[PDB]
Amino acid sequence: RPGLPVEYLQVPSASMGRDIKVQFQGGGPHAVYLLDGLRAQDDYNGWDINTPAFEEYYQSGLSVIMPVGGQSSFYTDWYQPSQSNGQNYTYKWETFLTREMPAWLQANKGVSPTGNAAVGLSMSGGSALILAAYYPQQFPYAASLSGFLNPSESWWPTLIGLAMNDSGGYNANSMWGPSSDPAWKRNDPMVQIPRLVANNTRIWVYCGNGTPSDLGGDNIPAKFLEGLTLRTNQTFRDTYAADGGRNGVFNFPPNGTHSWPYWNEQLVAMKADIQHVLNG
Amino acid sequence: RPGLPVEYLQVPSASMGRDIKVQFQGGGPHAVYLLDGLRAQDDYNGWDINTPAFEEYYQSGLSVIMPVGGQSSFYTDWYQPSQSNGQNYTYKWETFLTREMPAWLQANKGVSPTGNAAVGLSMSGGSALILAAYYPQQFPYAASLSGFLNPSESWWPTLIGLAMNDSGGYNANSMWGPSSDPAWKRNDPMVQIPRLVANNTRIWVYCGNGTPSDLGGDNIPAKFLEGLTLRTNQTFRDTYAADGGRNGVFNFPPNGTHSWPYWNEQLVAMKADIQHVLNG
Repeated sequence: RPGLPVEYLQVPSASMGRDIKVQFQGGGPHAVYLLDGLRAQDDYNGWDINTPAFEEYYQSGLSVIMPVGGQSSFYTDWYQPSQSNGQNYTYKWETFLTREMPAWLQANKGVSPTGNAAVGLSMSGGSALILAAYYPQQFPYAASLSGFLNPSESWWPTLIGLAMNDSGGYNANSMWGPSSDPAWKRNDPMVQIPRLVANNTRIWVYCGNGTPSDLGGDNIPAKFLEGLTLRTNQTFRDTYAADGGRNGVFNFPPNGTHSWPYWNEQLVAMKADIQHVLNG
Repeated sequence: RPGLPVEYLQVPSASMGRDIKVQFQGGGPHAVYLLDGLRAQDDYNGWDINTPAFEEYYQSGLSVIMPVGGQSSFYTDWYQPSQSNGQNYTYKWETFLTREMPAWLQANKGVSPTGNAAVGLSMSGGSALILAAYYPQQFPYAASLSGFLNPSESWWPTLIGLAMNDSGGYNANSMWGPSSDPAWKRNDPMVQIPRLVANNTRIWVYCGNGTPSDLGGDNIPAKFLEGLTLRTNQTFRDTYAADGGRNGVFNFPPNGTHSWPYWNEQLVAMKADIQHVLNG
């Protein structure tokens, strides 16, 4: 027998008409779903490319799930195929993560469809909170690392639209419609704080301040993006408490850029908390 | 060999208490002032590092002036030394470009202090327009290539502040004061459109759309920044027309990223325009 039981799986998606690749390390009935960033590749999830996540969670009593693909998808269900880059199907990542994938993992890998953690970064930080907001039994724990937490507000729909076009030529209009469309507020974590409060979801929200430490990530884009989204994260913390939120961890250290070393540092930092919440 | 060899000059700046390096190619009494970007280095101007600007303007009948230095300076006069990065003097780049350098080049080279062109890109695109707005006799011609043309509006002071801190740890408030200080609107090209109209300045405004061509610059930050400032540039064009502006060239082709190959293409494109306005 091998060492770490890392697997590479093909999970059929009826909604997207294709098999979705999923990296997996079985290690318990509850799992940590590690969502990727905006530039998600079709071969491997960014957590396995850039961090020791599997090694760090090996023997933790938790399974680790790293879905592969979904560049610029926001792990959401889109209204239509991305208009412009020739995408030939409609992304239905929320349907995949909440219905198709958990059903398949339950049947084939013994993973419970309920009582899991959604952990996202950058693009998927907001996705993790939205998944927990609407599917609280599946995700009683959600972590957002350097997420964009008020996507429907001010300049955010415009900036997100630019970033999606930059990463693969995807079109935000095909995803959630123009910014006036209800889908923008439906998928906005700040707007959905009342749901996170009502469900008493355990949330772990992190955002650095743009100053690199010994961990690295010292480049202008990483510094810029972290400083740009920190304000929104602080407003989210404030709004969460004002709205009766009482189950959140907010880490806003005096360091950190929008890069993998810091996201990995937080994944390690939250392990005991996830073990406590999901496994008792 | 009109204006050869290209020369590296040391021009004293009384206002900054130091000598400013200037790359210079002679060739005529009127000159093109080629301003650098946000990451201006202290050894050579970005136009020389990245483009064949001098060779392209050789024998054009125009001298070419490339000031060296001024990282994150916006080619403006700052209120005080940048607070945070140890700067030990106050940038006074508007005084240098409008008084000190032209006096030196007139006395020693015969370059006229009047009737020149200010050409800037990125950070200095707005600087070029502001220099022409306030010093029309010196600059009857100004070009802004992918400039940030409404710096005092909305999220711009915040974004410029982040970018300046990312490029050398410079402080936007040391430059133009708190965002309520008059210096922000004073140095905002959109706000100063009435002066550009009153002076009948010849303006050349370019901005790409974020889509790379075979010219290159195919990276996410270059794509993002270009698509972000395009919106402001389009608003600038509309406001200029609405305010009676009738002496501008607006180039918004369906390609281009925030990178040197496109700025060079525009510099070559505008040569005949500058020659006609300044020499004929």
